[PDB]
Amino acid sequence: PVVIKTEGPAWTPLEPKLITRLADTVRTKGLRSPITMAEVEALMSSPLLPHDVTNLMRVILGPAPYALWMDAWGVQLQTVIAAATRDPRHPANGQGRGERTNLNRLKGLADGMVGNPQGQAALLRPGELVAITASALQAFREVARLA
Ligand SMILES: [Mg+2]
Repeated sequence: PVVIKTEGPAWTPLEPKLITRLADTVRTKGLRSPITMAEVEALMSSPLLPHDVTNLMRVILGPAPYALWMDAWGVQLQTVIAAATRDPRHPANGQGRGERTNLNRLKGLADGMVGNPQGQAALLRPGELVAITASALQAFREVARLA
């Protein structure tokens, strides 16, 4: 998640305990359990960075489900990109001419974001995190749907 500090946007990791806790919930209750779904939604109630979502899912999901989540997330992000491309006023876009979002940014792969949650927090816009988070969540639901 991101919190606005004095110097600006800063990265704050999701509590390790809640992540472990959810991993247990997923393992004990299953992906299609209202308990799991509720807990995942709760953990994803605060806008997350690419770094947050991928590591969250990698940990709470098995290798196969995680591979499925990654494909689902890619599809979801692409739908966001298609919408942000068609509508300049899309919230994922910045107000400025050179501020349209792209798939690299949403995946945290753009210049200065690669493997760096601090850089992602400093570079991604609030609207991009919203899309990244909603996309990750929908991808989770898809994985649970196909479970
Ligand atoms: Mg794949």
